[PDB]
Amino acid sequence: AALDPAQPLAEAPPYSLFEAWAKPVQPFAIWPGVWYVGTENLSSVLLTTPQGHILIDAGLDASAPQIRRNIEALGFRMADIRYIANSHARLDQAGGIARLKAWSGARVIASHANAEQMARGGKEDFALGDALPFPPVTVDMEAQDGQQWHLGGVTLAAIFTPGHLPGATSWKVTLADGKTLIYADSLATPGYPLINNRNYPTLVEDIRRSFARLEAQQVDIFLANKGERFGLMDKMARKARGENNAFIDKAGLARYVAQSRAAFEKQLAAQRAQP
Repeated sequence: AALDPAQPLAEAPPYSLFEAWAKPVQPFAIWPGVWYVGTENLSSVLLTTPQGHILIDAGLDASAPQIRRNIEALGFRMADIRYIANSHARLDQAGGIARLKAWSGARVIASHANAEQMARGGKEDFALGDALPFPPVTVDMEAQDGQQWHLGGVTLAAIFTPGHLPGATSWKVTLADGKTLIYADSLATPGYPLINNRNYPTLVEDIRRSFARLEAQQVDIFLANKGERFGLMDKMARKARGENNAFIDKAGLARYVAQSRAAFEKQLAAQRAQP
C-alpha cells in the first residue's frame, strides 16, 4: 500500500549483513526427504517426493546460482521442483525466487500481502520503504491461513504469522513418514517503530497472536528462516558426524516463541517508556 508520509521508516540493515548471512554452506540432509540448500544463515529447504519437490524460500538473488548448485549437488533437478513457498517477501528470503522460478517452472505460493510486495520487488515495505529491492515475482497461488498443498505424500500447510511483515507466513510440513516439521518465519522487529505505526497499525496485536499461533503447534523438527534461530550450523556438524536425530527437537518451536516473545516485549517496553 501507499506509505504514510507522516510515518517514519526503520533503517534497513546494511546489505553487507545479508551478504555475510549468505555465505555458502555445503548442502545436507535435515531428515530423510528434507534437505537444506540455503546459506549459513538464510534458510532454504527442499522437500523431495516421488511426484516432485517443494522449495521453501530462496535467499538473495546473488545466491540463486549457488542454491541451484546445492540442489544439483544433492542429485536433484530444478525441473522437478513443483512449488516454491515464501515465508516473507524481503530479499533475504524471496530475493532469488524469480530466478529459481524461471529455472524450475515451479508455481510460487505466498500470502496475499507477500504476493503484493513481491510484485513490487520488495518496495513499499511498511518498515523499510524501498531500501532493499529485489527481482519482482508474480505469485502463482496465493495462500490463505490454513490452506494445504499435497505432493507425493507430503502435506504443506500455511500458518499465517504476521508481525515481521503483514504477510509473514510459517509453514507446517507433514512428511510421508508421519514426522512433522514447522518452518517458522521471523518474529523480529529490528529498528521497527512498533507503537501505532501508521503503515502497519495492528503490528503488535498481530505479532502477539503469531506467538500464540505457533505455541499451539506441536511438531518433531523445528526450522526457521534464519539459521541462528534453530542452531543450524551446530546441528549440521553434529549430524554429519553421526547424530541422525540432530534436528529432532519437539520443544524447539516453543523455545523459539518464548525467546521471540521476551525479546519483542523488551523492545516494545523500551519504546513505550520513551520520554
